[PDB]
Amino acid sequence: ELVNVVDEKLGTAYGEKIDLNNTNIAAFIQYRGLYPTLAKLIVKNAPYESVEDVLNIPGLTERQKQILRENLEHFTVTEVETALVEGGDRYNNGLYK
Amino acid sequence: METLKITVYIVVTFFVLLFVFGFLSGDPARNPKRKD
Amino acid sequence: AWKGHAVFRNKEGEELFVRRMPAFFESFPVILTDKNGVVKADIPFRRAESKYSFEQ
Amino acid sequence: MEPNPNRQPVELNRTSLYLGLLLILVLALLFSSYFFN
Amino acid sequence: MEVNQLGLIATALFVLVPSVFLIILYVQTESQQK
Amino acid sequence: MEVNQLGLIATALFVLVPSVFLIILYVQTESQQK
Amino acid sequence: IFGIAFSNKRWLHFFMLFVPVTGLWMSAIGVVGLALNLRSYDFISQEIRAAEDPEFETFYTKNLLLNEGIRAWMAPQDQPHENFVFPEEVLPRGNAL
Amino acid sequence: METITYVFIFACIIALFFFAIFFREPPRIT
Amino acid sequence: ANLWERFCNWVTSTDNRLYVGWFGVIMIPTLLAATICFVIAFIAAPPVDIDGIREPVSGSLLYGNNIITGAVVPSSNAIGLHFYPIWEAASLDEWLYNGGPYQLIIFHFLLGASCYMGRQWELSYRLGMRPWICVAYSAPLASAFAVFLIYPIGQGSFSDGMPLGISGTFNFMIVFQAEHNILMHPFHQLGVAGVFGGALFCAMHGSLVTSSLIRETTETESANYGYKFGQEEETYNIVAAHGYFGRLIFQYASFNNSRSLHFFLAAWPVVGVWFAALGISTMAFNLNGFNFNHSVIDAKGNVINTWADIINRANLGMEVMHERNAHNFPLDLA
Amino acid sequence: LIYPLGQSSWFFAPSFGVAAIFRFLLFFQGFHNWTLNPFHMMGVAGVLG
Amino acid sequence: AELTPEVLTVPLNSEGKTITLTEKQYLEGKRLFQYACASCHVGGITKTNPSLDLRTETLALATPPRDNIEGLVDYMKNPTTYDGEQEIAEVHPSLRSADIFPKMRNLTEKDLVAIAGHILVEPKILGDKWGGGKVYY
Amino acid sequence: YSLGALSMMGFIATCFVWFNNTVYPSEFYGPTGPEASQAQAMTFLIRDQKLGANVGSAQGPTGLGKYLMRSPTGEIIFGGETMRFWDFRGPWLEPLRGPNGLDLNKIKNDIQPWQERRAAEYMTHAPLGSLNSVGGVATEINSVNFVSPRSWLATSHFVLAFFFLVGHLWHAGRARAAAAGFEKGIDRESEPVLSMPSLD
Amino acid sequence: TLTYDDIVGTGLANKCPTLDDTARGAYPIDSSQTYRIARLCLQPTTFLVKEEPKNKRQEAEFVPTKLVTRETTSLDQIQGELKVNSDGSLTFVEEDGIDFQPVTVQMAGGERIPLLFTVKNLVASTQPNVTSITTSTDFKGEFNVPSYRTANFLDPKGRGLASGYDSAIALPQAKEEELARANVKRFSLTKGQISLNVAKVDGRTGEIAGTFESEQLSDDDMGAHEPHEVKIQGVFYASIEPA
Ligand code: CLA
Ligand code: CLA
Ligand code: CLA
Ligand SMILES: CC(C)=CCC/C(C)=C/CC/C(C)=C/CC/C(C)=C/CC/C(C)=C/CC/C(C)=C/CC/C(C)=C/CC/C(C)=C/CC/C(C)=C/CC1=CC(=O)C(C)=C(C)C1=O
Ligand SMILES: CC(C)=CCC/C(C)=C/CC/C(C)=C/CC/C(C)=C/CC/C(C)=C/CC/C(C)=C/CC/C(C)=C/CC/C(C)=C/CC/C(C)=C/CC1=CC(=O)C(C)=C(C)C1=O
Ligand SMILES: CCCCCCCCCCCCCCCC(=O)OC[C@H](CO[C@@H]1O[C@H](CS(=O)(=O)O)[C@@H](O)[C@H](O)[C@H]1O)OC(=O)CCCCCCCCCCCCCCC
Ligand SMILES: CCCCCCCCCCCCCCCC(=O)OC[C@H](COP(=O)(O)OC[C@@H](O)CO)OC(=O)CCCCCCCCCCCCCCC
Ligand SMILES: CCCCCCCCCCCCO[C@@H]1O[C@H](CO)[C@@H](O[C@H]2O[C@H](CO)[C@@H](O)[C@H](O)[C@H]2O)[C@H](O)[C@H]1O
Ligand SMILES: CCCCCCCCCCCCO[C@@H]1O[C@H](CO)[C@@H](O[C@H]2O[C@H](CO)[C@@H](O)[C@H](O)[C@H]2O)[C@H](O)[C@H]1O
Ligand SMILES: CCCCCCCS[C@@H]1O[C@H](CO)[C@@H](O)[C@H](O)[C@H]1O
Ligand SMILES: [Cl-]
Ligand SMILES: [Cl-]
Repeated sequence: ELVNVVDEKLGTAYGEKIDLNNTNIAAFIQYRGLYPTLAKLIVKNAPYESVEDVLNIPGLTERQKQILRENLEHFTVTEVETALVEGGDRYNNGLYK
Repeated sequence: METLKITVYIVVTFFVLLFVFGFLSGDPARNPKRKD
Repeated sequence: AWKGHAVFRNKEGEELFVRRMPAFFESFPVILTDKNGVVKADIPFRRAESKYSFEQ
Repeated sequence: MEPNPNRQPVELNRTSLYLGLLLILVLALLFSSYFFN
Repeated sequence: MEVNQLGLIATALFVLVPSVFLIILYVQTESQQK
Repeated sequence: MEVNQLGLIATALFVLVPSVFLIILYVQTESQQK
Repeated sequence: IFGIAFSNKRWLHFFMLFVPVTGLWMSAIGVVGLALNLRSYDFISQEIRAAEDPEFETFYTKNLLLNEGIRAWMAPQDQPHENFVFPEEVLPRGNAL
Repeated sequence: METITYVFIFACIIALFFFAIFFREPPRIT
Repeated sequence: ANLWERFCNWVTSTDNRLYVGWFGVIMIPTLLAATICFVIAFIAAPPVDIDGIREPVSGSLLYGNNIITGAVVPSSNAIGLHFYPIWEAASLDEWLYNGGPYQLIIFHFLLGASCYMGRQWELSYRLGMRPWICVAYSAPLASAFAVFLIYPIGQGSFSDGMPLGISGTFNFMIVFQAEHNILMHPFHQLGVAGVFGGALFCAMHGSLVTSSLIRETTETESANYGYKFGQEEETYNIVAAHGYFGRLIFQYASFNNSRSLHFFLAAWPVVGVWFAALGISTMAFNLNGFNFNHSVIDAKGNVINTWADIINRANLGMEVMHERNAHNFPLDLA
Repeated sequence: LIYPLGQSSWFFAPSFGVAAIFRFLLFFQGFHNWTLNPFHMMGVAGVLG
Repeated sequence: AELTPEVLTVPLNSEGKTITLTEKQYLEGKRLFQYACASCHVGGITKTNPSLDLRTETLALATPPRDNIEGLVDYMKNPTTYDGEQEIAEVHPSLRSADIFPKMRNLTEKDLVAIAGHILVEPKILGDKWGGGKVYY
Repeated sequence: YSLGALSMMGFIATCFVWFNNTVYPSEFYGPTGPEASQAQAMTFLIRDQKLGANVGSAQGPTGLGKYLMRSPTGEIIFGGETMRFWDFRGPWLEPLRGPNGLDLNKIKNDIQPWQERRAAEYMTHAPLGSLNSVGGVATEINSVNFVSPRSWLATSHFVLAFFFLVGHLWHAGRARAAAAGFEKGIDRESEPVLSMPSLD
Repeated sequence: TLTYDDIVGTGLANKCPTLDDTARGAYPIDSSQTYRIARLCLQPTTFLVKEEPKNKRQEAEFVPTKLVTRETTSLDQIQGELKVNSDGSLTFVEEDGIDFQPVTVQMAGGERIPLLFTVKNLVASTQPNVTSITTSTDFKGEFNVPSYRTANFLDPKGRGLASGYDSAIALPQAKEEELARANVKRFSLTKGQISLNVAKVDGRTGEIAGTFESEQLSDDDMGAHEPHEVKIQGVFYASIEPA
């Protein structure tokens, strides 16, 4: 009955790719062009019904949309998990080096 | 709390005055030899 | 009773071996390696940068 | 201070020790079941 | 048997306290002169 | 707190047995003729 | 000053022998136990309470966390024959540090 | 029961301090 | 006579079973207050939020501690160096939650103990003694000031004062090592030399004097009865002891002057413990133990680990684990 | 002698050095919780006493 | 093991052109790195922003690429955010902001190349320890 | 008397160089301990806000604000361990402070690049370091040659102030003894205690 | 008017701004114009906790509690949009601010009740047809009450949700079923309700003040135990500006 929701989420696409609805902002450093400008926009405009919805953030430049499309393969979405998005944890999750 | 504060202040002042005036009360003379 | 010998495997079907606790340790992490000693899975403490979880 | 003249030596002879220990042990043998209940 | 857990300490002290009192009195009697 | 049930008797006897030994020796020393 | 004082010079000097000699002997005994891992590691009652009651904390439980840190962080280099490889994710760490 | 035991031992110690100070064997010059 | 004069005569009287004196007039109420509060808190105080993070730590026996784990827990990190007497709290309940007892106890104690030192000078003066016993006591006193006052001041919080309990002391020590590498600090090393050496010289002096007691008793009696309180003659043969110890090492390693010997017995542990106290008091301002982390490097630039690096690994474990919920930012700067 | 003989090897005996001994102290804290041992506590009392 | 010419051979640009640093250049790089950079970048991390380190692989994914001397020298003149979108000389040490970061004031082209060389050589020596933080101490 | 006075002065000087940043300007002596700790909170507040964090509403793991919280009297202060250092005041920080403590509007809108620079500098020049001058916490690897002038001056003067108190007691005790005429020992012919009644 | 140094250490910094007894006016709403609340402040004056009797047949009472965490309780610098709806009702939509405070209060007998006093994600609406805000205006709404501790928080045995051990490591061979509730951390997310009655209005400045009552659950220690029902009462201040 009682489950650790974070451990459970590691078994979804969250544990494989950058989840636009849940993953901490520092993860966007893994690929060229995403941090900090797009990373900020992505987290602020979450949640997303599908990965491709990220292309629709108001105010994106044409260049930025190109960069995003190139990185959709590295992205996913899953249901918003309260435990991962409260406490401003998407912006600082208490992990440094 | 105010009453407690006042009480402690009075108590502390009391013992401090005893210490000060006590040591002022010809203390060097209070020894077994040169009492002068 | 003996529960039997536990054989651990990942999604690829590779056999994994749980690192045994040395006597010195009151507590000990859970770490799984292949036959060569390469870490293939563990139970993480911090979750945010986990790569070797049983779920993954 | 000068000694207190009301002071007195105290005694328990061997027989009294034996009688006393018997009383105690037998009382313990009796009441112990009820203590354990 | 599900006995009272204080039964042991109660029994032990019941024996020891007065037994010890008598031993104290006896030994200090023996050590007196005459 | 779920402490060991023999802790009380262990402690009590640890205190009482040697303390009594000392008390016996002291009192019989005092009672000796001076 | 203190309420009690030596009055016997011989007892004084014997006691000065007795104290540190007895002390070192006692420590030797404890080390003999540690030869066998026969430690005073835990208080069982503390552990039963703490396991059941996540709000219960003492200086004893605090120190065990420090011991667990010590073990995980020093062991790979301190015991190289063991060939420990502790992937970063398994290392016990508090917030931020 | 543990707390009682700890407080009891402590109290016996403080009592011992009292007797050891005020009811000591008086030091005497022979 | 005059009432004040008669009071002064009583206070400073050489005939009281316990000397009072003017230092005693401050010492007595403050040590009683510290003692009474300590005892009550150790037994019955509720959990205290030491680290200011609403994570209250249980210190008292009635709240699930034993003698070894029990403590009077330091005041909240939210208070810091702020003065927190009872009357600053809205209630005793608040005061207890925030570690009020700790401040009351340590302030009264440090005052009372400082007066204890002064009282030691005072009676020496009343008895016509030389005055420096109080100087020897200044070593443990300074050490108490170091862990209860100086270290908190430097770190900016009484929550970093040494806890008033057995396991709390160990906590303090381990955290201190993580943050200062106290073991690699020469003042602590001098401290260890002081106490190892003090214990060594204690056993040495005791054994040598005991070894050379003059025969004054039979086999069926304690040798201690061979000395009588206040006898004019010495109870042992210092020539015999010297003859033994001078041959154990060499002639000139052995004292034949008792006054020189006893000065040495005083000075070694006192000086050593002074340095111990100054170790804590200077590490209070984060001048820390020697740091040889990655000091040895091979031709290419590979770090060649030393025992200093192994210590560093242990220090790391302590560092990352301590106060596991209190740090939000990457560096532990106090 | 006795300590390493109870353990797996001489390896865990103290090494003869200043920092090496410090490591031995810290190992005993982390692995044995040696500060909590009443026999050590009695040793501390004897040395400081 | 030695600090061989091979170890001291690092990318000059993103075209695959290389430069071989002298042993003197390396020691100069170390010294100047310590002088102007280590307060924040000791061991290859960034104390004021641990999200960004000085690992070669990380520098490669920066915009523009920084896994070469020229990329690094340019960063030391005109630093940008990781995506190249913002110029950050106002809060990061550079020649451009040498007035407000006075330790940059006397740095020559040869100095910056030496600093850049250090940043590229250290990971070849230290491996994952470079940029790895306390875990790898 | 003079030794007692100098000791007192030594302890005062120790506290002056440790806490005061007016007559001991941080520009010259480096940040104080409180200062550098505050500067770290400021540094990460700036960084995370730039990334999009609402620093005012960010609940930390404990329940207290991750970046901002209240002091025991209500003032808005930096969160984390630096809660202890909320008494700190410094020219780089004060523009952000209003009647109620740290001002959220000013934090959102008014933090200048010079404030970010200063915060980062002070955070990375905190008065922590080893006896052999390796900068930072005890677990830092060798690289930065740094011990703060504040640490050097605080430690030295505590040591001096302490030994001067010992000196005070030594000479005060001796002066009393010498003036009374027994600094060389007890007169065998007139031992004062021998003329006193026994305590019991 | 007053500076930090006038205020520091007094307790005033935990108090919301008040309004004069004479401030009983009306603030006009122009439905053509958009509005914001530039500052919302909430100062609790009473914390009440509902008793949990064994006799679940009696009507359970909210009882007084003693605050142990000092003057650290107020919500302030809260802002958000104040929408004007079709029916003329106003809807405040909380966007940001210091919108939470951890608070510990103590029941008679000593039981401590930690809670995250909050109005996070508050959406509060007035009655329809508020042409002007008066002393009869009131806002009613709901807000979120997230877990008192966040996901990183480690219990005293180092167990946690997003970090920590997942078992009782000091009991290596104990059965795990009876410890599941303490071993498996869960993140609470519940609703709270609040009413704000306007008692004072300054029509000239756009400032309003009055009393509030809020109901919410207390801390559940990450699923370790059942939470308690809390009722918070106090005063509020809000300044409205035409955006
Ligand atoms: C208050 C602080 C404190 C104090 C006073 C002590 C005191 C003690 N500790 Mg403990 N320790 C502490 C804190 C403390 N410890 C903490 C916080 C930890 C972390 C858990 C430890 C971890 C620890 C360990 C691991 C050990 C101790 C041990 C000891 C005992 C050592 C006795 C000794 O003199 O050995 C010194 C050695 C000897 C006396 C052996 C003989 C030495 C010969 C005579 C020397 C010959 C010298 C010769 C001339 C050559 C000189 C050459 C020269 C060039 C160098 C002593 C009871 C030891 C112990 O318990 O032993 C049974 C031990 O192993 N401690
Ligand atoms: C107020 C005292 C004081 C303070 C705070 C400083 C501070 C500093 N000095 Mg200066 N200096 C001083 C006095 C002081 N110095 C004196 C008296 C001399 C003449 C020797 C010097 C000559 C000097 C030089 C040539 C240099 C410094 C340097 C430095 C810096 C590094 C210090 C270091 O590495 O120490 C190393 C630590 C030690 C040597 C350990 C000292 C331990 C002592 C011996 C113990 C003291 C305890 C007490 C007095 C003993 C009492 C005994 C008791 C039993 C009664 C630092 C800023 C360096 C610098 O960076 O210059 C820009 C540098 O090159 N100093
Ligand atoms: C090795 C021994 C040693 C050394 C090297 C130092 C060194 C130092 N000490 Mg320390 N001190 C020591 C021992 C030592 N002290 C001892 C044993 C004690 C007693 C415990 C003290 C007590 C002490 C205190 C209280 C203070 C120092 C301070 C200082 C620093 C400044 C000294 C100063 O300016 O004095 C002042 C100089 C004089 C009194 C001489 C007269 C100078 C005149 C009046 C100046 C006039 C200048 C004026 C602007 C010119 C006007 C001209 C105009 C008309 C144009 C300096 C680094 C200061 C410090 O920095 O603390 C952190 C400080 O406050 N010391
Ligand atoms: C409410 C509650 C429960 C509160 C309690 C909480 C709490 C934390 C309690 C503390 C518990 C506690 C005490 C724990 C310690 C337990 C522990 C480790 C015990 C060690 C036991 C043990 C057998 C150790 C072995 C080593 C050993 C024998 C050590 C003995 C140490 C010892 C007694 C040393 C002597 C100390 C001392 C003060 C001596 C003074 C002697 C003296 C009067 C000298 C003065 C003097 C000097 C002269 O030169 C001359 C000439 C004369 C004439 C003269 O007079
Ligand atoms: C198989 C083969 C080849 C066999 C050949 C063997 C053979 C016959 C050899 C002959 C040749 C020969 C001798 C060779 C020797 C080779 C050699 C040099 C070996 C080195 C051995 C070695 C490592 C020695 C260690 C040296 C050593 C003991 C150092 C410690 C010295 C030291 C610092 C001592 C402490 C000094 C000190 C402060 C003492 C005071 C202590 C103290 C307070 C005592 C209290 C006290 C003191 C009193 O004073 C009196 C009065 C009383 C009352 C009293 O309380
Ligand atoms: C929660 C609140 C708690 C409330 C606490 C209650 C306060 C106690 C008030 C009652 C006073 C009676 C006690 C007397 C006991 C006594 O010492 O008498 C013994 C002698 C006899 O007094 C002698 O008395 C003689 C008269 S007669 O003998 O009594 O007749 C007289 O001739 C002589 O001058 C005089 O010195 O007293 C003295 O030697 C002089 C006074 C010494 C003061 C004691 C020092 C206490 C220090 C404690 C601090 C340490 C902390 C505790 C650590 C465990
Ligand atoms: C203002 C006054 C402040 C003082 C406070 C009271 C302090 C209490 C003093 C100890 C009294 C008990 C002494 C009994 C024993 C006793 O009566 O000793 C009396 C004894 C007198 O020795 P003599 O030389 O007269 O006789 C010895 C031989 O001739 C006997 O064969 O003194 C010593 O032996 C000194 C060494 C023991 C010193 C022990 C110090 C005790 C430290 C306390 C440790 C326990 C703390 C536990 C905390 C929970
Ligand atoms: C946990 C249970 C413990 C129970 C404790 C019970 C304690 C009992 C204490 C008994 C006290 C006996 O008290 C003791 O009496 C004897 C006489 O009998 C006294 O002795 C006195 O009389 C005898 C006989 O004339 C003389 O030789 C002696 O010289 C004289 O001092 C002691 O001075 C006194 O110490
Ligand atoms: C308020 C701030 C202003 C600064 C204050 C400066 C003024 C200082 C004045 C100190 C007055 C001290 O006055 C001092 O009193 C005591 C006690 O009465 C006297 O003491 C004398 O009388 C008493 C009897 O009552 C005896 O016990 C004592 O042996 C004897 O010496 C001193 O001989 C006297 O010098
Ligand atoms: C000598 C008497 C001093 C002891 C006073 C103890 C504090 S009072 C104590 O407080 C507890 C927690 O609030 C209650 O549960 C308990 O009923 C009450 O007796
Ligand atoms: Cl801790
Ligand atoms: Cl922090």
